[PDB]
Amino acid sequence: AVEPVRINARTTDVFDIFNVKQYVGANPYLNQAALVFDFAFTESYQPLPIENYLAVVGDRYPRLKEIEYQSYAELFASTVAEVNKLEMDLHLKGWNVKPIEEINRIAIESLHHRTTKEVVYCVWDWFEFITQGEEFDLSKQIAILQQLFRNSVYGGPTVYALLRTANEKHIPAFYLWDEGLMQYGYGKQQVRGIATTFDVDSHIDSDFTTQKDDCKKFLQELGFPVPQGDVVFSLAEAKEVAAEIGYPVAVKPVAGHKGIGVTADVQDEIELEAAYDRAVAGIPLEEKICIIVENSIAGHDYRLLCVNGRFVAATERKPAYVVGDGYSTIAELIEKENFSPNRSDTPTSPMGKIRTDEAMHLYLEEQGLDLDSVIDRDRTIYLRKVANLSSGGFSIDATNRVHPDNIILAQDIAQHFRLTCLGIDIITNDIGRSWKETSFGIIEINAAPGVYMHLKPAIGEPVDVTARILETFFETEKNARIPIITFNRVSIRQLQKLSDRILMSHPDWTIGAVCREGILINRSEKILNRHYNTNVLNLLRNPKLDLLIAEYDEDALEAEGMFYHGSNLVVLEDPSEIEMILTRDVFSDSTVIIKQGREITIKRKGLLEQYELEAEELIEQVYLKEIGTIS
Amino acid sequence: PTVYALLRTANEKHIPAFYLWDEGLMQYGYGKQQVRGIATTFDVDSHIDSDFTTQKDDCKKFLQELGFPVPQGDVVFSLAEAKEVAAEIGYPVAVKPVAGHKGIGVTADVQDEIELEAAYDRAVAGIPLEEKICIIVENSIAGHDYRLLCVNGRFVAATERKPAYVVGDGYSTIAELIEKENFSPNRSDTPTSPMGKIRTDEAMHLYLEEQGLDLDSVIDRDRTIYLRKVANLSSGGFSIDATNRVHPDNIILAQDIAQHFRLTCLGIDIITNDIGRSWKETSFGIIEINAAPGVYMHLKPAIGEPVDVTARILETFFETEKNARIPIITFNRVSIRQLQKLSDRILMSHPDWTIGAVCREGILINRSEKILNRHYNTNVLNLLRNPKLDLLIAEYDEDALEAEGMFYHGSNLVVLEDPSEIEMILTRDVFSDSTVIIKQGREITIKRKGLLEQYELEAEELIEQVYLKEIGTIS
Amino acid sequence: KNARIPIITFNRVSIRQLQKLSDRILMSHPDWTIGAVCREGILINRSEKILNRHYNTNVLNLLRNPKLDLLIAEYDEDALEAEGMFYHGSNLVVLEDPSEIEMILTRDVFSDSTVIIKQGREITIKRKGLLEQYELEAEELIEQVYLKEIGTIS
Repeated sequence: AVEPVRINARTTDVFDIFNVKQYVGANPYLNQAALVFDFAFTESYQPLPIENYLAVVGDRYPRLKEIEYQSYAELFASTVAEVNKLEMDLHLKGWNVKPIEEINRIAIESLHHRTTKEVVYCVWDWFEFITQGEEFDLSKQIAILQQLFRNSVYGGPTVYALLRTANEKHIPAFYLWDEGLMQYGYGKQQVRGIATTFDVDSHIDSDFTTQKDDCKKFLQELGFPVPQGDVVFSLAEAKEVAAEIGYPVAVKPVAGHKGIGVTADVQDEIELEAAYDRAVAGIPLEEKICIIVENSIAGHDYRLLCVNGRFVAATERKPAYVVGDGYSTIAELIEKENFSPNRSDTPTSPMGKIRTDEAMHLYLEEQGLDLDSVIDRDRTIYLRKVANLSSGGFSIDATNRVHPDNIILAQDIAQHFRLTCLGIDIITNDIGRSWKETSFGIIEINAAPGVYMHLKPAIGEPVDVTARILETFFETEKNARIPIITFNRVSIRQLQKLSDRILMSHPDWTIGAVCREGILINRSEKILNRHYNTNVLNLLRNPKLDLLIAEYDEDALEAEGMFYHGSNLVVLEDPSEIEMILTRDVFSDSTVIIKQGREITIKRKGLLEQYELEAEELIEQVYLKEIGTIS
Repeated sequence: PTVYALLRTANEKHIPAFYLWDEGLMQYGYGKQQVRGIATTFDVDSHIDSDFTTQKDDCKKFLQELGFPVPQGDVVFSLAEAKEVAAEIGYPVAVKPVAGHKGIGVTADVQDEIELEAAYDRAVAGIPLEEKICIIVENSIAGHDYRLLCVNGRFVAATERKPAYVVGDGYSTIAELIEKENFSPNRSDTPTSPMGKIRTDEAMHLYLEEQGLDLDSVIDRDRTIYLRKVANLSSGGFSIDATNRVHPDNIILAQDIAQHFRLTCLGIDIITNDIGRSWKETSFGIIEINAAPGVYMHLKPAIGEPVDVTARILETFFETEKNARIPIITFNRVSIRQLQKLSDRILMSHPDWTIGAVCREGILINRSEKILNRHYNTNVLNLLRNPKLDLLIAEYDEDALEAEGMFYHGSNLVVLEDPSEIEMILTRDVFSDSTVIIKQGREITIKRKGLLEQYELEAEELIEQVYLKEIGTIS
Repeated sequence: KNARIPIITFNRVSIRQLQKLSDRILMSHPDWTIGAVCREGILINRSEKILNRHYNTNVLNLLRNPKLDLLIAEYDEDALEAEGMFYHGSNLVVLEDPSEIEMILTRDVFSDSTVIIKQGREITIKRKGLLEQYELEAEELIEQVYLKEIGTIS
């Protein structure tokens, strides 16, 4: 209950709206899901003319055919349609106005209904504030609306990217509650999943991926370059096989604290003895030479993505750094660099703020970089080791500079699990050289990788990964849908005879039929639900359906609208003005049959035919012959 | 209990099977025909479906949307509103009392609102009203717990669960009756015994508290005494075969339920009074669904006939023995260059194949070189784990044979060059359509399809000219 | 499978329906030879032959023919109780209003056989281990139920 409505409850309000309703799927007014409401002309405070309303357009540019404005309804619909983009370049376009009796009905396309209703309310308020007060602030409300969409089930980077790609490829998708997933198809050609996880991913491989230790051992037993470690344990001159772990063994010397070594790249055993004897002075015998072995310390961290066994996209992660003279280090420099044109909170911004925390300070005190230091030079300082993308760490594209050997290694690693998307992190000195002659390491592999960083990198060019993911399952338009038949009025017996006639040709198909008094699978009877659209949803969820037959009358059409979109074959007898709306949602190779009294009209894609019906003849005989060409 | 049954079935059907360390799994098959698993879980099962199966109170809504009999109820504090809701909750309901209970009326009520009037009148009157007025109009649930198993979407086997029971004589307490029952030969502890022992815990303490004398007095052979509300097959309870007494309607219902998930085996728990009647005319209810059920109770029932479910599980994947093998070639002394030449020669007819070759000098996977492990007989495992292999080429000399032995079983083409006494054993394990080539000095002996041939090579010739014409058989 | 031919089993059938079934089958395999036997006569393709007095001898005579491609036979209660069946296994079983004795015809089947049972106006079909049940309407004969099921034979 919105008691504020016009929050400043100024009595001179000149416009009124009411009767808001949500229409999923197709509807009598539009061709997609929408929100519908009614205009009005509240009296005694006559609205100033259109000219000044159109004049204040400094924010957005609705233009070009803007001369077509005939009343306030078209203006209002256009401005709500423009604000519906939410300053995000959404694929939501569409609007309709219908003047009936003395009122105009407005239909606005929507994806999340709550945000569209909020948009309508806000734009109505802005419109009201145009005549009397002459000022209104809308950026704050726009930001709140953007956050509202962000916190929705349809809101999300990967989710919305996949939805946009599916819309661009004209692939059905819809949300399934109870389960809580998204479904990309109809009948047997269906795919379900959440984010980057899908239903074709094994339960065993995903569990194994998180084992870490056993995964490392399994990877090392196949000869892959992994951080081997072999503990820290020393046996005086152990060396030999213990040192003969790999090429450029390069035992790195940590022990107690900081140092040296990293020069056993020369495999000379005498060099190893010299480093063991001369440099064991650095850390005294207080530590039993707890010395780590290769450590593959290259200081450059990369992430690689594999889809369907192939390698796509690569990215290098860099933490935040600072530059400048010795003013002080904490606060002043980060604060002024926070005030940067590129470091905004808008989703169009490449990256967020520095957002210092306590683990950052722990790293600072670990090295002793101080808090308010004096670094008066152009000396750059890195404030964090692990590049956290949510705390100022950024990413750079590295896709076009990878040596083929690393690609081969990544593909070989990928082709060992039954997952669809795999993400491998590596540490390398130069990605342009082979891993055989360069220090290399493999730290982690992940089964649920976030592909956001590959879509809009801070520096570089975008790459389309979502296209590859959808190509993995579907390859064209035809491998997403199933034959659908639409009726206006039908009974159970006619449905049974039609199903039998269809089954006479293909005897192994599964056919679903839905009408007003029963639901049929092949020839058996099931239970019907009170909500009419849930039956269609359940029939479309079936993983074995081959053909759908649906009866849609005027009541259901006006109440909530259709659920599907195609209607390959349409049969109509005695249609109302609303019931004709089924004739516009057809494909090129469709077939529409119309009966009007004693007149029969065939609207086959080839030619238009008309004929005069006989006595005691039935439309059964009319379609029972055209059913011969469905697939 | 299940792993060994699967192993025995695989041995019966001549299917290779071996254990994978570093992974904790068992693998059946060799190349692209492999299947990995543990107990009744396999690599083709889905992740989100298996996670959804364990989220209770959400599967109930999913199974209630599509019209299925599930237990649901309501809470009321008034009179007419209850009667209203009960109609939409389904009419064959039971009213029951809140906490007063008295001896619970339950008030089975069949088809009438007037029966509802009488039922709630007795409920509010007889049961004390001091407690809350939460008159919970619920469904009617019977006893006789059953468990159904579905494999590949088809109904296979069913089993009734029955808890342990005791009877009285006239001069003995319950404990001595328990001891007498335990003395019975049937309830022994051999691994191979139908029924187990009877134990003690708090559960039967609460059960005795509900009704009955608590470890005192005598029953006097009037009736039997139960110990638990749940069978608990690990101790006391047992199972009865009920596969042949199931109505077709329940079978169709089970198939409809099972067709919606991407799992190989599914288990359904059901409560009903009669399993031989349709669920549309009795008290039926679905309780739980399990994704990784145990199938031992269907193989060794207490009384009844066994059902072979492991045969169905295995036949789901492999139709016959040849559907789980790949071509294998065995040498006893070879070099890398010859392996490369053989691979390139083979690749001309099948350009989209993947071939794996291993010897004492290095590994080769389709014109490439990889790292050779130090432990022989491990590279063979790594090559047989690859899910894309189409052909294997391996070498086994005398040292390898005397160290651990061969890893696979059977060969399609055997090539020997000046063999010793030990290496000749490589000719023992062959099929009936295999080809064998032996060279000694300049003498060549060939066995092909059971037919023998012998001739003599002259100088300046190599064995590579002999087996390059026999490569067309494995194609 | 290299030593067997397809077999179809009825429990009650007339000589007019066998000709229609053979005609329908021969449309897809014009060069086949089909042998059918019942209590009224014996047919090879569409021609009539002589019937023996001992019923089980006709099946032996048909299985001895070195050109047969498919067999159709019926076994009622008296035949089953007299001497029993002659072959082992079936690929398609049709039962119309069966009795207690005749139900044993469903015991000897393979893993991909088809079973059809009609009782009153109720039809039960088992196909590849999957069950299905529905109801016929008024003027209807079983001939239109099993005439769509002959695709597994091929």
